Amino acid sequence: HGGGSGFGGQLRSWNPPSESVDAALLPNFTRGNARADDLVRNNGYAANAIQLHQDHIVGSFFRLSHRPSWRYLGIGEEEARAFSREVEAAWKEFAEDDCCCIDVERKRTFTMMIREGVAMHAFNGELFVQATWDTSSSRLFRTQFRMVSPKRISNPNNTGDSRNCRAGVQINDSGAALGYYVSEDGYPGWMPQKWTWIPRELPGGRASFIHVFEPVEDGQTRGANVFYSVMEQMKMLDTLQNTQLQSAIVKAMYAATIESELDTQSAMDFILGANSQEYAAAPVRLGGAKVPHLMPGDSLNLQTAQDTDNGYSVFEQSLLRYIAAGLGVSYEQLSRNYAQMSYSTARASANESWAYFMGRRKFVASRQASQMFLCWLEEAIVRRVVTLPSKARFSFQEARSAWGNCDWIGSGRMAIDGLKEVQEAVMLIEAGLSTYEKECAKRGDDYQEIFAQQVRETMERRAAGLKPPAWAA
Amino acid sequence: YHGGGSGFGGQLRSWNPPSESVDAALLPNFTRGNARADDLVRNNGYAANAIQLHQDHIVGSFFRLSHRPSWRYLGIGEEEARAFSREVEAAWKEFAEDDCCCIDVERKRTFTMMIREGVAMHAFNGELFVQATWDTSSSRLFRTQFRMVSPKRISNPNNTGDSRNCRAGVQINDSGAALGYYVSEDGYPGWMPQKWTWIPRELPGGRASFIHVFEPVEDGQTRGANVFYSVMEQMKMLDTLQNTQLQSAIVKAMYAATIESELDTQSAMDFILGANSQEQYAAAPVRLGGAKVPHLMPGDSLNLQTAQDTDNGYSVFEQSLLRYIAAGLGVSYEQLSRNYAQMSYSTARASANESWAYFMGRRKFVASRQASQMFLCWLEEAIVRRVVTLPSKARFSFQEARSAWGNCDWIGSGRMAIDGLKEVQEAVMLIEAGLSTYEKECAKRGDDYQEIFAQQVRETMERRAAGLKPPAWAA
Amino acid sequence: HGGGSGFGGQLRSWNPPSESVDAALLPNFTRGNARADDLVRNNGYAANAIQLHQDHIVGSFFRLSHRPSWRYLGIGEEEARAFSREVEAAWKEFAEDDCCCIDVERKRTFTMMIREGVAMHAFNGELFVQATWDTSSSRLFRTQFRMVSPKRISNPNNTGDSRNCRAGVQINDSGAALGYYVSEDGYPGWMPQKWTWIPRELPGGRASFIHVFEPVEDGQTRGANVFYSVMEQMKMLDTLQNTQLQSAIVKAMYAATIESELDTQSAMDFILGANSQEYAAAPVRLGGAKVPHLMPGDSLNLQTAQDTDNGYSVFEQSLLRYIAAGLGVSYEQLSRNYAQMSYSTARASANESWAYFMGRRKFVASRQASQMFLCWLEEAIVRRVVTLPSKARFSFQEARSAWGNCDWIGSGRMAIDGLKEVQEAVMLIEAGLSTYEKECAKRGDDYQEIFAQQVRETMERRAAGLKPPAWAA
Amino acid sequence: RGNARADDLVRNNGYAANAIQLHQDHIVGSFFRLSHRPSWRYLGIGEEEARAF
Amino acid sequence: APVRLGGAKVPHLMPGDSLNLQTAQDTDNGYSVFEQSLLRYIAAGLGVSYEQLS
Amino acid sequence: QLQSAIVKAMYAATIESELDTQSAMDFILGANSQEQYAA
Repeated sequence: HGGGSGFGGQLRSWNPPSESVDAALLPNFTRGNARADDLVRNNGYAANAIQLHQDHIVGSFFRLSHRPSWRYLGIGEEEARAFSREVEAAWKEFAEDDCCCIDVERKRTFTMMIREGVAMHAFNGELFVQATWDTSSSRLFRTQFRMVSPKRISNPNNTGDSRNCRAGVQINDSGAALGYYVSEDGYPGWMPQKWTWIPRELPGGRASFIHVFEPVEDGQTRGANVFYSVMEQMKMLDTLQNTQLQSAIVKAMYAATIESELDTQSAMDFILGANSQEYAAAPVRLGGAKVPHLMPGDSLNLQTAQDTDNGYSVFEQSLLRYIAAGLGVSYEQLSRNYAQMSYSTARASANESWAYFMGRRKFVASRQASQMFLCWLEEAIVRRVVTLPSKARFSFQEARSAWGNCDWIGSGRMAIDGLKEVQEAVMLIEAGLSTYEKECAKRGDDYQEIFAQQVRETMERRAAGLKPPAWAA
Repeated sequence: YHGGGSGFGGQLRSWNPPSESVDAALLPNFTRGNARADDLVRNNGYAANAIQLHQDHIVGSFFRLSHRPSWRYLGIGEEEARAFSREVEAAWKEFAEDDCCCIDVERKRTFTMMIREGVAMHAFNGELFVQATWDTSSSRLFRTQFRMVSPKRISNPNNTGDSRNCRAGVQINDSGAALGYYVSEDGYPGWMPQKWTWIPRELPGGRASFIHVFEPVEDGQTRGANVFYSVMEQMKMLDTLQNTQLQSAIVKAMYAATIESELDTQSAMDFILGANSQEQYAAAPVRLGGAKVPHLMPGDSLNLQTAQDTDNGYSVFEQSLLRYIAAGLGVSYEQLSRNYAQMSYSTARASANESWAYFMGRRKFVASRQASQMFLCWLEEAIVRRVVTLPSKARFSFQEARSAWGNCDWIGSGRMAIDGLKEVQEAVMLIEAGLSTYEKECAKRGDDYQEIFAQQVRETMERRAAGLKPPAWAA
Repeated sequence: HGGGSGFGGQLRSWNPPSESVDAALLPNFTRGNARADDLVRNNGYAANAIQLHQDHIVGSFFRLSHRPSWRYLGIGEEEARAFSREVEAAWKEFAEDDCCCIDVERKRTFTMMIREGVAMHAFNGELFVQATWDTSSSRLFRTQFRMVSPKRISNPNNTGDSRNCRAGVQINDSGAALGYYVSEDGYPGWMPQKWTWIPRELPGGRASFIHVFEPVEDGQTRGANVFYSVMEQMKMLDTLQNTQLQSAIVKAMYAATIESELDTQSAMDFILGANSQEYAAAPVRLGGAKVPHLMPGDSLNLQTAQDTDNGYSVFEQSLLRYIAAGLGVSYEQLSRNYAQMSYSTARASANESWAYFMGRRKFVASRQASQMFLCWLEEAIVRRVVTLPSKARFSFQEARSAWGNCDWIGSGRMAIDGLKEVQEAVMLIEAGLSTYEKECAKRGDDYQEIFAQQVRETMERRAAGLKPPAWAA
Repeated sequence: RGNARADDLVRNNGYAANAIQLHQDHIVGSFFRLSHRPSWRYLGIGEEEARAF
Repeated sequence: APVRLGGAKVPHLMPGDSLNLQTAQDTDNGYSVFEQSLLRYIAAGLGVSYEQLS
Repeated sequence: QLQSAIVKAMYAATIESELDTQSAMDFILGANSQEQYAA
């Protein structure tokens, strides 16, 4: 019933023309992305939200744990874990290279690559990273990952969209992507722009161009930035903030008035002190109380003005509540307002935001990181850097997902209190419901080097002969 | 009774709802309702947030699978049962979360986010369609693939009328059970006309080519309805209140003052405000210095209006409307509104408890059903390919015992802690008092017990090898 | 004294007739059901109430526990236990069949059967389940169930109600039902409908039709939806909500008024900025303060509007309190406001609502489920899929209830605190005041398979050799 | 007429219907179990026989 | 004449006409406190506790 | 009481012009642009 006409007419003329999400996105995709860029780069709340996304979804570090499927290939866990630690060491050496040689621009590190990718997916709808093979043999690995902004992927020569060519994305009959038309920069605008078609998949099976996003319904080719639901409200809120600030300026910049048929200069001289005795009308020295002697006919009135904020703070309250609902981050995080909050309420809000951020990490950062991991692993294996066991039933290409199966550990949820958190972890270990690996992962560490470091610490302490720690015999 | 007829002194005399079946009250403008719901979710913070928590709570980040075949019904020794179960679980784990992204034809989704998409689709349109396709290419070990189909693609071919057994592009028998569907090819851009294709619901071999999942309310309903239907108009008018009140605050805070001179504008601003000194209409900008007391003569006056409060009860009215909206959507009010203030511990527990109960119901009846459907579809291809060794002495083959063989359950992200220490204390008391098993506790935390036991054994072995310390599971 | 006229006349003209509730219900039965459908489909509170009914009466699952009357039939305990175990296994296999072919519509499962029936009885007054024997023998059981809406049960050809034929229900002299006049699908309305007479009881003793509703007094044939005492109030609350929303819209929309004798175009040109240099009148750019120079005879009256919720929220509060009293659910559950809340108070309110929910589950969900179970069990017996003991004193037909005596376990009472409840249950079952069966049932589980699972878990742990759990020797 | 007014109130008033609802749900609740305790001492019958009966 | 309740309505009363919404008056202007005192007196007379009676 | 509220917050605003209803509502509220009483 509610979809037809509404109560008493009401929404008699609200008829959205039901369409596929591509039909609603592509015609204004560039304008929406530009508006999102403007909002993120010129609004405090948007910048704070993007910063929160980067620092919570990923955080300071993005550690890797490689878990190849030994049981699928029947390979013994001993050699499997040996190979796993070998590739872990090699990837650790490659990832944190201070030369920033993992990217062609030589301006970022792998963790910063992940953070930039997730931020780009958030405030633009998706991300694109291409893999290149430089000819410099001085490096062990010749694979470089170069990110490209979604603005740089569009229809060549601004050609109109077709069935198989939408937004410069080559799509087959089934809807899968095959190639992308990417343009170089246009700065400065004097030089013309050209386009290059990059196949999504290189013929040998090694991915060359990885495009990451999540859809809302079938046939979608480009994602939608999260700001779409709240961009209008955010811009109007910014306008309200600026206008209210200017109005307070004005109402506070007219303190009093003097009415007199006398000359203005004489009026200032005989009322507001003045210094005409010695362009700008008259400066007035700031001194004592200076009671004047206004004459029958003239008067001096002190403007009482108006309260600078007549509830506009509550309007911010509601508006950033709506916006925080829009981006899914907790309101108190977005607005940095933590008033009238108890322990349970803050814990609940943090819980919801943490759940959302883990969802984003699994479905944005984890996928991109895994893609680059497989791309690097292909080169590492083919370059004889790491040797696969001879027992391997399947070659690397056939079981590429199984061979390079891995997970990623970001910055853990560091607690509101911690002592309760640490007590929970301790008694969880005592009860046996959880293992050490999950505890370290939740705290953001990996248990294997934790055990190695504890062994080092105990042997060092025994050598120095002070006291065995709480792990002995 | 007395309320049925006319009401209290006339009252609702004109309110005579036209009682028909659900289809007759939904099919006429079903497309318009779906369009309105889609527009609401696309361009409204609250609706997008609501579907966001739907996805994030109904299934969470992961959707683990456990396969519990009914060996007693199959009359098969439990040892072969668990062996085959772990084999199929390993195969399915490899196939599902593979980075090849060849589970889906579009090569852009994974299994868990496919379930998320299905849950959201069933949320803001009341339905979900998954087409299972047998790929011809032999390059892949598993030729099965799943493509999500939007309900907008499901409609009566050529936009004709609806017969007794042909409703909204769905073919039904006399009993009302669906036999097939009419899926329209996507029509972007709006130039080339669409064409329709018949997809039989079940393959002749019993395979489920098409899977339609929705929560019907009363029999004969071939098409579900979105949850938003109860509160669409209220959401839209709340949005209009947002925009209108915001513009009103804009304009009321705009005009700070008014000057009431009978002179020309230029001289008026020069003598009352300032400006002028032009280099060489837009009037004249005024430098924002300080103080700036003007002088007046009779006939002139400078009036600066006080405007009005920007939140003259707006926040609390919005609170009530959002309360009603959340009641309609079935999620807790604070979750939708991000309004956790003034709330004690017990009340927070109660509200979260209600919302979580609703979410688990939704997951059991929506996500689990679709996931089990695709799992059975994949298991058919897996077993017919002899990649998994069926037990030798099975009383029934796979075809006739499809549900029995593929009896499975799904574990999403668990109810994540509100207190931290208290729920783990609860679990400890349970498994020491013998009122529960490790399976239930691990599931409540989104884990399975078997691999946890394996990992604990591995950690014990590793610590013993390193000679560090035996953990709290020894001998 | 109270019933005659009242103080000072007062109710001098309130003389409701005295008749059987059938005489007060049947004449407007269809209109009442129509109003109930309207409210449940368009009012958010009604939908929330129905959802609460669904997920609290039954919840997410409906487990079976078949306890036959072994002592009454004089059967051995062990044989009866084994028979119960096998029929339970068979029924559990049949109920959650992923074929969805438990019902003819192939659209829902047994838990969905119960949910749909409970909701239908809630917002329509009753529920009808039509049992059917299928001809195709491809499956073990040939029994399916349509869930016929009460809207489809009516007098054939809309004939007037007789003594023995009311609302399409055939009633004997004693008042017991004998058959029902079901109607086919009426969509679309072009094709005329026809009515089929279904006997309530099949000659052999199989329940062809199941009509479930709790009566209110003698001779009732159709139930009454719970909205009857409340629906007018809910509809008018909806109207108040919409009207207040529109009024707030209007009051906020008109911000200022321009008062001048000028030409109106020049009026906005000289006052509200305007863009006359470029009929939608004239748009106004949004910028700074924009102080104007209204001439003598002009004004820029800023409307102060009015508070948008001048007590509407508390009036709401009262109305939803009345409504929640009407449908028996807790006010906080229905209205989703949980403020000024204490632990004991929340416990009390949830306690009352839970008592109501267990009552409704026993008298609606449990009855329909039991009839379902007996209908399936008759076919199960006659198909020899389960064998009756030879000791059986009575045939299945004579002792149908005794053989099929069973109870059902819905979603457990999941508590506000739980930990206190957990300690309570622990010291119950160590104090001997209860038993594991009732505790696990209250938590929503069954004790037999939980014991089997604990045995399996300890066997697995012993095999892996980590540690014996807290159930050994 | 008094009874008719009572039914009118109980059928078309939220508070009255609610009150009847709690009457039913609290006075009797969900179940009404029986416990038969025959007066064996007055009957002069064996306690074991009384319990068996 | 019946009037449909169909949302906000703005009329155009000509000069000489006026529609005025009568503000009415509080429905419990201290009546609850008078009840407080009165049933306190009643409970005192009856011998039962006030909170039980009222 | 409820019914009172229905009409207490349903008239909202009034116009005190001396033109015809059509012209007054056009110049003070909006409307017009009719495709072809009900005001």
